Amino acid sequence: LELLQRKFTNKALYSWMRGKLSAIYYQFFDLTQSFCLMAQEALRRELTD
Amino acid sequence: LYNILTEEITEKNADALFAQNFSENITPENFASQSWIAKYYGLELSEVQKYLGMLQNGYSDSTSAYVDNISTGLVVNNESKLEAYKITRVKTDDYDKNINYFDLMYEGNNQFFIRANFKVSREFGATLRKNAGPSGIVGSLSGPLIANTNFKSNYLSNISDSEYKNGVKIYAYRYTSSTSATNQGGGIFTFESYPLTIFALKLNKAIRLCLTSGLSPNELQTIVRSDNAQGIINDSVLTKVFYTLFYSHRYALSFDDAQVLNGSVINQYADDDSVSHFNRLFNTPPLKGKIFEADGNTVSIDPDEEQSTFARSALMRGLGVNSGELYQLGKLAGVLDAQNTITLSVFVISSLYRLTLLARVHQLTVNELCMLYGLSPFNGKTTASLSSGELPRLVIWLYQVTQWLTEAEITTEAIWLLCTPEFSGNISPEISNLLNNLRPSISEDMAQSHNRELQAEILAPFIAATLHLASPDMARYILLWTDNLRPGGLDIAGFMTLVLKESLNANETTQLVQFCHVMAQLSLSVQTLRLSEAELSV
Amino acid sequence: LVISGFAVLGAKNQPAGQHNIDTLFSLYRFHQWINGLGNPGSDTLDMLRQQTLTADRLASVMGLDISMVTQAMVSAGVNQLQCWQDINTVLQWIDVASALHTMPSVIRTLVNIRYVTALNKAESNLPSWDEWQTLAENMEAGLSTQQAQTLADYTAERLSSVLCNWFLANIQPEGVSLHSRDDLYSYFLIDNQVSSAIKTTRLAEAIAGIQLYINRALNRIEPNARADVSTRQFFTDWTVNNRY
Amino acid sequence: ALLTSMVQASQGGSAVLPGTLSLYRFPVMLERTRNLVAQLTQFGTSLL
Amino acid sequence: TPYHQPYETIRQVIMTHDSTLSALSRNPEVMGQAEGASLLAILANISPE
Repeated sequence: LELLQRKFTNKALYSWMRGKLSAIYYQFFDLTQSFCLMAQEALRRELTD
Repeated sequence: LYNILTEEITEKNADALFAQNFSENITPENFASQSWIAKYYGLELSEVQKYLGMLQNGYSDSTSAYVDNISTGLVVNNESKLEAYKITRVKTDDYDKNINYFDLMYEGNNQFFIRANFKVSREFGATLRKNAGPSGIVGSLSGPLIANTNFKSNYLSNISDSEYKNGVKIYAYRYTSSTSATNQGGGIFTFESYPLTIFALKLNKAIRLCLTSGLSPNELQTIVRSDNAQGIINDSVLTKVFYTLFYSHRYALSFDDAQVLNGSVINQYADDDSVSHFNRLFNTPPLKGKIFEADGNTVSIDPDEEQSTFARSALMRGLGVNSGELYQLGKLAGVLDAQNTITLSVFVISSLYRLTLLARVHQLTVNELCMLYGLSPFNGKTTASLSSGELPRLVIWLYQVTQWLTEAEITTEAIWLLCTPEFSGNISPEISNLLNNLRPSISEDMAQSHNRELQAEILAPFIAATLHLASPDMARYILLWTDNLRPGGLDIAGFMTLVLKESLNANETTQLVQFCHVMAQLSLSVQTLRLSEAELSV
Repeated sequence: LVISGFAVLGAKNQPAGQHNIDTLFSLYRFHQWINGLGNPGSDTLDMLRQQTLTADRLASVMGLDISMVTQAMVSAGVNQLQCWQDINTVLQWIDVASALHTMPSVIRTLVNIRYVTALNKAESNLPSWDEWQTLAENMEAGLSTQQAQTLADYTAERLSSVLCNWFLANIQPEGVSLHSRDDLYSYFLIDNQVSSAIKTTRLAEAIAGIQLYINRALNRIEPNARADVSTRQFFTDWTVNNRY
Repeated sequence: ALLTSMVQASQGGSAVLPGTLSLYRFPVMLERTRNLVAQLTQFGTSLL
Repeated sequence: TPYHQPYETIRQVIMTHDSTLSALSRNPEVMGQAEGASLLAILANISPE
């Protein structure tokens, strides 16, 4: 158990890593949705519908 | 032997039947001796007395007259033919205290009484019939009543011939004081009379059946009494005997319990050296007094009733259930009346005890038995109103289902949840998630298409996700099965349209939740059965 | 819990949402109940989030009896399952009733008996004699056969002691002075200090009583014995007639 | 003997705001959004 | 004396079913509704008289 706690990839590393990734994902989703919306607007203008 | 047992006996063919059934050197009068019967049938004196009792021929003054039956022959007043009569007595309401003996004697067209006493009293006694009714007076014993002395009672009259069969004949109102009187004990008396040849033939049938089956004479007597009034033997009696033996062998029950299970009433006859089944169930030991069936009074079994009656409490202690289980049994058996009252008789108590026995022998609590009966094909029918040919079917169905459940390691609660028709009626979070995830990926166009296969293919992945199914194909086949079922009148297209609504659900929520409930039941059943996809598809 | 503002969990005379040991204990009990509810439990939680939970639904879900649940709800004074506290109270009443093999109404009747110092205040609540008898019948209806036999034996012993004391205190015969239970034994020729386990027959006890009477009379313990009668042939051979 | 079970609660979804008009034609925006969503998918896989 | 027979029967039944009042101890909601003197009468033979 003591060796498991001193591991390089202990619980703390994974926790911080996935927290940072969750924040990045949360913002990137909004950015991508905005991009898709403007692409859809461009298509609507192109088709005049 | 079957032909001997089931052949009918009439007045016109009695002589021919007797000649056929016995040797030419044996006359009906030979049945007047108990020793001859014991020698002929290979029985001891006590075994014979179990059938016939004590033969009355003018013995000493007291001598008793019941061991616990009386039977003898007398010349009819109509003509010069001899008839034979047999009377059986069941003690009741504290017969052991007071009353050395209490005999009912017959003389050809009328009956009288013989009685001794334990404790001396100065006043007289009144032999009543009902519970101190205005017309219950049937005789009077003139005093003074000194203990250990014979007494006769004035040719009882206020009683009919129809009630002489299975009818009480005493409510011994004895006056301790000039104005205070009490019931000091009594008995229920049953009387039969037949011409000598017919009596001999019936005795022959009974002895042969008891010898070849192993049943006690009283067990056969109560088997045949509960089947028909005339007390004849036919196919039904033999079927009941077989079922008694089979249940005793299978469930390891006593003969009385199996006899009750087959459809007979609880036996009350005593053997003068043992305890009756009814007394063993309800009066060992008594609470403070003796509960006896001969009441007929309506008692309320409502659990929410203040000042509960002693009879109800004795009933619960006898059956080993609380008030709520007793109410459930009353509702299930159908003996309940308006205002939740039941008539205390042998029939109703026997029905309730039969239900309790059914629950016990299969290792089921009362609630589990009620649930299984609800799921059974016999639901909607009260157990009391069951034909003689249906109770064995119900018991065999119960045995088979319980055995299957034990083998397959499925609890009764699980099967209830699998096959129940009841539902909560409220939208659950799973259904809400399913609707929320399904709305964007659907449109009105495919809702109006008539190709139900395409709609099933469209809906399969989401249904699989919301039911933890293995693959979309299994979900599609479950959906098709449900559409064939049409739970609440909703096909696939109806469900599609209901999903595509902006919460405009007045009462259609009931249809939606019923559809989802049926789908969940089917998926859970398939998962528990571990059915493969190929079998389900086929 | 958090969305509802902890109104679902409820609290005992405190504002909801507090964080102390008592709320932690309540949360542990609530989670245990939810886990033990089973597969439909999630749905039940939703019914608890709103106020649509009914007694019949809870009874069917938990597998109890409808009558028992209704009686427990009436006894506990709760008429609506608003919060977890009401459910906890109902379940506690149900469990206590089941522990005594009796319905919750009898438990409420038992609790209602109070000793309030016999006036000097508002009033003291005590059931009447008939109510006492009915309550005793209801409580005794839940026993088995062996327990009933043991209770009968205990009652017999207690009644015997009480009756012996009452007779010694209130009744004196014409010319006999008796001051103890052993005096009663010697007078009535039957032992009242025995336990209920030992059995006998009427003839055997009559024989024992008469033998004891003869032994007392012969040895000049009881005075005024008839000298002439005590010289009969039967009593002369008492060395061989004293045993059956 | 005790037992445990899973519990689920109602969950909602995201909404849509009115879009805005860019300056480029359709295919360019299509390719840019395609690259962005590919990156998003990679992020999701790493998180899982 | 006094000798309240039904009271003694009730007390004996209670003691037979659950001695030491353990079942009553683990349910404070119902136990808190009983007076101390009543609980004493349950534990020890005390008739109302």
